[PDB]
Amino acid sequence: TDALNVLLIIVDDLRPSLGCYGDKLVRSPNIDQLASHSLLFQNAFAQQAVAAPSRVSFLTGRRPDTTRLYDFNSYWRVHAGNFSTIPQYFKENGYVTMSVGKVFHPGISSNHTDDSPYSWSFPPYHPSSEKYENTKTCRGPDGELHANLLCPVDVLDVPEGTLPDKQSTEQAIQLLEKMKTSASPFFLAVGYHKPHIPFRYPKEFQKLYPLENITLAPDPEVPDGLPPVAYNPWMDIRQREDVQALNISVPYGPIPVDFQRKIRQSYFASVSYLDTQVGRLLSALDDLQLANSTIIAFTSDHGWALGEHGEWAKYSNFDVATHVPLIFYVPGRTASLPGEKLFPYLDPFDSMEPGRQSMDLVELVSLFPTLAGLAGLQVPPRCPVPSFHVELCREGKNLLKHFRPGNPRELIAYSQYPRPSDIPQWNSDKPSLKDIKIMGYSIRTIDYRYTVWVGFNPDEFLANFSDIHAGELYFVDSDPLQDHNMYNDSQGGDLFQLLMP
Ligand SMILES: *[C@@H]1O[C@H](CO[C@@H]2O[C@@H](C)[C@@H](O)[C@@H](O)[C@@H]2O)[C@@H](O[C@@H]2O[C@H](CO)[C@@H](O)[C@H](O)[C@H]2NC(C)=O)[C@H](O)[C@H]1NC(C)=O
Ligand SMILES: *[C@@H]1O[C@H](CO[C@@H]2O[C@@H](C)[C@@H](O)[C@@H](O)[C@@H]2O)[C@@H](O[C@@H]2O[C@H](CO)[C@@H](O)[C@H](O)[C@H]2NC(C)=O)[C@H](O)[C@H]1NC(C)=O
Ligand SMILES: *[C@@H]1O[C@H](CO)[C@@H](O[C@@H]2O[C@H](CO)[C@@H](O)[C@H](O)[C@H]2NC(C)=O)[C@H](O)[C@H]1NC(C)=O
Ligand SMILES: *[C@@H]1O[C@H](CO)[C@@H](O[C@@H]2O[C@H](CO)[C@@H](O)[C@H](O)[C@H]2NC(C)=O)[C@H](O)[C@H]1NC(C)=O
Ligand SMILES: *[C@@H]1O[C@H](CO)[C@@H](O[C@@H]2O[C@H](CO)[C@@H](O)[C@H](O)[C@H]2NC(C)=O)[C@H](O)[C@H]1NC(C)=O
Ligand SMILES: *[C@@H]1O[C@H](CO)[C@@H](O)[C@H](O)[C@H]1NC(C)=O
Ligand SMILES: *[C@@H]1O[C@H](CO)[C@@H](O)[C@H](O)[C@H]1NC(C)=O
Ligand SMILES: [Ca+2]
Repeated sequence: TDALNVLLIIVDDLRPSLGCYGDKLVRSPNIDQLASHSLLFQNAFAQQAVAAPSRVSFLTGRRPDTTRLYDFNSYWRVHAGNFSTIPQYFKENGYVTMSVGKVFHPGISSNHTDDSPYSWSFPPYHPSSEKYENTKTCRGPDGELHANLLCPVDVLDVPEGTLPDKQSTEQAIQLLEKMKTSASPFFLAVGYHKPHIPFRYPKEFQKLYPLENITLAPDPEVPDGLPPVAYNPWMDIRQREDVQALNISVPYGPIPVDFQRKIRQSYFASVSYLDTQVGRLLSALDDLQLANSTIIAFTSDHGWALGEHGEWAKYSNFDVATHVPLIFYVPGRTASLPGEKLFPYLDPFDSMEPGRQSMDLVELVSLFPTLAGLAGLQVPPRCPVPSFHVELCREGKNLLKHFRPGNPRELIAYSQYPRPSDIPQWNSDKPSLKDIKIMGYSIRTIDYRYTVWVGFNPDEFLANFSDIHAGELYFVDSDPLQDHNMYNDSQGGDLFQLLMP
């Protein structure tokens, strides 16, 4: 009798544009193969659609209003409370905990040390080639180097001749080989960068998605019923040279159709590129015969809009920005134990069945208790309200029962996002704490998304639910794309019904 290892794979800005989530265009065979042996959650949502608030949230198992981290300019242990993290908890329980790539968000939000010395057994590994993503590293048709958003590259014509996710993969495999020697179990966090911008990927993956067979988003127009407060102006992508040359109007655009299809091409290519890296990682796991002793959790920190509602990037409460993939492989539980190989590398350039599936509405803040339980450790207790004074507790439910009384909150996935004003402006994507004046709280059920943009006081961290600036109500059955806001024609009977037993 032993304890199970954990391989946690986190992808930056990955929406569920994957074969195992019903996307019949994107080629993600290795992830689909992971899913075929796993439990796939169809309705998983991040608590805030931006890197640091989301990552600090689900790494401490607390919600953004407990971490009080809505930007990326505060360290929770000083700002809110000495909240313990997932890897810290495993390390305290005899695990060797290791971080590769972007797990914590770098900078102050992790105290510049990836939350050292609490979380990791040794200083995390960050791939060196990441620092060239936003340099003049994209060779154009006329032979010059540019800092382009769409950046298909020959690996032999970039600095250091590699890419950050290839480095992360290589280093993760080596650590797995080392741990096969150790007597202790491992908790390995691998944080992949793509499809986060820029779209710098091996140019061969671009051939998988010819532009002729690329369509726009189903709802590329900005909906009439979308209140301006809920619109994000996607300012970060406007700084890239190729984007800047199009002279796209601020803040509503639109992006020229041809470039919209090119963005989707490069995003899909980056996903397939990501998929091969995951393939290499999982295939190495198989060769080392760790498949029968290692939990694999695969998810993302938030989504990314590709023209839906005239939006791009995250910084939103729409499903496209909050809906994330979430897959759990549990040896001998989600699939039969394996010289059998479960994750052989699959080549997307070669032209499966859905594994277990769950439609329950779940939240990234439930990641902490789930992994702790699945690994055989003690599940931290539920948090009180507030829990600033508590170091180890969880505000989300454990999903372990789901692998074989109706509280209304078990029917909800919560999301939120701040705004500095009602009209989209320069900092509406990523407002700093002092500049936050509105907080958009969103409720997502199997039936609808209900959002209210309410007055917010950043000095007291106080929401005023009597100062509603605007509201949104989208119905899954009739309006899955969320194009027809029904909040003005509503009275609140949907919330009442949810409360009534
Ligand atoms: C913040 O907490 C860390 C670690 O918290 C540990 O885990 C919690 C679940 C709870 O059981 C705590 O009592 C545990 O200590 C603190 O780090 C410890 O600090 C003490 C002395 O300060 C030291 O002797 C221990 O070795 C440290 N352990 C670890 C794992 O780092 C830290 O001090 C706390 N910081 C503040 C400001 O309270
Ligand atoms: C919390 O909000 C209430 C209500 O907000 C008011 O109504 C909104 C629709 C919008 O018009 C806001 O600008 C309004 O303030 C606040 O209640 C108001 O309080 C002020 C000062 O005490 C008073 O002059 C107003 O008459 C009140 N309005 C109502 C409708 O009661 C309340 O002050 C807010 N609380 C905090 C802590 O900011
Ligand atoms: C976050 O890290 C910084 C630096 O690593 C800590 O600030 C100082 O760090 C040095 C270590 O080089 C210590 O000797 C000092 O005592 C630290 N100063 C203070 C005021 O603590 C900082 O403390 C860390 N934050 C937390 C919450 O532990
Ligand atoms: C929902 O109703 C609100 C108010 O009932 C609308 O907001 C108003 O818009 C008019 C312009 O048509 C402004 O003059 C008012 O000042 C606004 N009201 C407030 C309180 O600011 C809103 O446009 C409606 N939305 C939809 C989709 O019908
Ligand atoms: C997982 O499977 C591998 C091979 O599929 C098992 O490898 C054995 O490991 C034990 C000690 O861990 C060795 O004594 C054996 O020689 C290995 N090979 C075989 C064929 O048994 C491994 O034990 C399995 N892990 C668990 C927890 O059962
Ligand atoms: C688009 O897909 C169809 C279906 O396989 C294929 O025949 C066609 O060649 C594709 N488009 C291009 C430009 O190759
Ligand atoms: C961008 O467009 C505006 C009006 O649409 C025009 O005035 C301006 O000169 C354009 N800039 C460039 C660099 O073409
Ligand atoms: Ca992100």
